[PDB]
Amino acid sequence: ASSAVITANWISFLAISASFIILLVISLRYKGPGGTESFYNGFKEQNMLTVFINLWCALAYFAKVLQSHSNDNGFAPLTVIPYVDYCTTCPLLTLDLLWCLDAPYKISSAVLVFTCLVIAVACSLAVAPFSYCWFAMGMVLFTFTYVFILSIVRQRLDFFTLCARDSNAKQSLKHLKTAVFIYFGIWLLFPLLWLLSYRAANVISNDINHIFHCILDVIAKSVYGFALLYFKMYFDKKLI
Amino acid sequence: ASSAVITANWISFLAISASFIILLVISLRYKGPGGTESFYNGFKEQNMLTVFINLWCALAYFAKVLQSHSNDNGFAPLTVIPYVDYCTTCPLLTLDLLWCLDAPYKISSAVLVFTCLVIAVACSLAVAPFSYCWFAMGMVLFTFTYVFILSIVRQRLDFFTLCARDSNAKQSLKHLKTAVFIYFGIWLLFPLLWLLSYRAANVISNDINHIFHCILDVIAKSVYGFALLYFKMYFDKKLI
Amino acid sequence: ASSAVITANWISFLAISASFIILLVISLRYKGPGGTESFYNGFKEQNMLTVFINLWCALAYFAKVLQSHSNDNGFAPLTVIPYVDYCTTCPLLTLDLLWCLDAPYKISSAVLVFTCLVIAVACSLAVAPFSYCWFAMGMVLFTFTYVFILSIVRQRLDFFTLCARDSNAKQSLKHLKTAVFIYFGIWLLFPLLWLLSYRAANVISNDINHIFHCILDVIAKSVYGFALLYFKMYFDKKLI
Ligand SMILES: *C/C=C(C)/C=C/C=C(C)/C=C/C1=C(C)CCCC1(C)C
Ligand SMILES: *C/C=C(C)/C=C/C=C(C)/C=C/C1=C(C)CCCC1(C)C
Ligand SMILES: *C/C=C(C)/C=C/C=C(C)/C=C/C1=C(C)CCCC1(C)C
Repeated sequence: ASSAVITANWISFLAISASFIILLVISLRYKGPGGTESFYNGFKEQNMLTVFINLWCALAYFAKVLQSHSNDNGFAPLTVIPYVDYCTTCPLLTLDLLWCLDAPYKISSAVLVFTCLVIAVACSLAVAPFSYCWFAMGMVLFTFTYVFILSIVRQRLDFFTLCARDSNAKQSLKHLKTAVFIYFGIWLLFPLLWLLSYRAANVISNDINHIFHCILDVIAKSVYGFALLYFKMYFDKKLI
Repeated sequence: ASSAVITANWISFLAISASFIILLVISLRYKGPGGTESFYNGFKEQNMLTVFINLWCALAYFAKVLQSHSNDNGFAPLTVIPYVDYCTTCPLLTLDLLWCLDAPYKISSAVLVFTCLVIAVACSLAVAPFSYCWFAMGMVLFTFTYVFILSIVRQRLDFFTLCARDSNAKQSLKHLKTAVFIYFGIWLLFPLLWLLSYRAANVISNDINHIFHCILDVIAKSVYGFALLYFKMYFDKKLI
Repeated sequence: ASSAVITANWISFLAISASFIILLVISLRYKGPGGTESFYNGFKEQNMLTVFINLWCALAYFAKVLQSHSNDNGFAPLTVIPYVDYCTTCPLLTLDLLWCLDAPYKISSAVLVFTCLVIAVACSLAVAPFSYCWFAMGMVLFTFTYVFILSIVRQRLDFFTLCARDSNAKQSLKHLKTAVFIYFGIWLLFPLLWLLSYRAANVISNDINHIFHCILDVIAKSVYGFALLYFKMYFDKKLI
């Protein structure tokens, strides 16, 4: 691979590894809002989802780094077949988002995201013009899923803001809004990147697409999980 | 493919898509027995299983439609490898059946169905005479699973009928019996179709086998889910 | 295959099949500590995990037996790709271990074991020297997971021993300690077997590695599940 590609892969792998190790340490050392439960997150494993996500992401990028130094394909599921790592991760991200917010249809939303990602995987491994049909079907399903998840997220954000008066509550709400903006705005770029890649309109080269994918992953995973975590720890739920 | 095959694929895809969209609309608009919960199914995601099943089925058939118009294989998992779509769907159907009935060993029954379907997948990709051994092992496992699930279903049906006196309760019980008959009688045809296909006794041609599979899927998914849904909404549980 | 390989495969398959059928019969006939619940394990499906594990293991070995009598590869997922059967089974074993002990991070520990096994699968299908890097990463992850799971297991064993005074309680504690020793000591042999196989230091031939793998599987599944089961049935929890 090119110098830029290998450098971006190494930087992304190191960033996600550091983020995974910090998140795991914070989760293990977290003692709950009361500061008395030794294994608060042990009996509430959903709070660990973020951590696992990062770990998986890190592993994927690790494979990429190996593929960056060898002429032969590395771990095919995480390097060869596109969007499989996303198939594994994004549903967990949606489940965590709708769990911290106590939103309805968390499992349904996660399954919809997984189905959209599998449709995208089929589209990326298809041949035109059938690839166009697969992309159109995925686009309709993702539009429906996006509208549904926004409607739930907006209604939970309004509910949370209605009963948030403490300064710490306001700071946690700002972090939650930042995480929500990262989740919604950034996710819309992935379809734009696919439609702008060598597939369909070929304008952006492979290297720039890969670097943009790496940057979007790093942001929307590391910063997203950190913000979610700031919000979960520093937002009193009993204010409901 | 032949005109009959493509016509059957299109009809099945349209029927399952319409069934998925109607079931999703009904589930989203359903407000619970009391008619006061805005997200009754949101906090009870098992009631959405049916919907997801149909959606997945629809997607599978969509792939078939694409494979029906191209000389190259489409989405291999849903078109090339047989029974993989069934591997994904049937365990969910069993889980939903044993959940609406509040039956024991729902997860165990789903795992048994998944194991039987994986054994069938191995059998379909094997070479004789090892295919015969795989089929025999799958037949013993499926016989055990069928006897166990019938025994649970019959005992829950007797329990439900013991305390069902309302006219609406009787109508819901009739729909539940129709769904149970569809689940049990129709499922016995799939092994008969496999034993009658080009594998083992080659009497029925590929096209007729495909059309019969499409009809059985459409019935035992669309009508089955509609009946289950009639039963879940229009059967007061508090009569226990 | 050689006479020794086929004999070991047949013996392992028969042992695991007999163990699965005895465990399933005991679980179905078990009526709970009170001896009044007809479906005690039906509403507590975690107690069935062991059974399912054995069944899956049995199926895997069945495939091996077929591969032992044909020049062509059998069910590739359970015979060709190494550690995939382990990917399916070991996480369930860890989940069951941490569930019977009411240990924290049971799902987290299961996901860590699954990630370690997937890393091992990637390592076994890699090419040197990238295989060495994959093995090193898997070794660090497994060391962390081993230390974490030991720390949880030791703390739950101390907790259980603190309030175990009955003779039957002592007998169940002895069986639990035997199961824990099987889980910890035996698992350390698998990495030693991999490091001693044709990969890395080639000293032990393939046949001896296969026989050792079969013996370790048989012990650490059949005897492990039987001990876990002796402990779950014959240990009064109300003594907490
Ligand atoms: C950490 C990585 C994440 C959250 C990746 C998310 C990716 C998507 C939401 C992708 C969506 C796509 C479509 C809606 C259309 C088809 C192309 C995709 C896969 C880019
Ligand atoms: C919606 C589709 C469904 C419910 C399909 C179900 C299929 C089966 C129950 C198939 C069973 C089989 C056997 C018991 C023996 C081996 C051959 C099979 C796969 C047809
Ligand atoms: C029933 C079979 C079981 C429990 C198998 C367990 C296997 C392991 C814990 C294997 C671990 C390995 C490593 C930690 C390093 C890489 C090589 C492995 C897969 C042998």
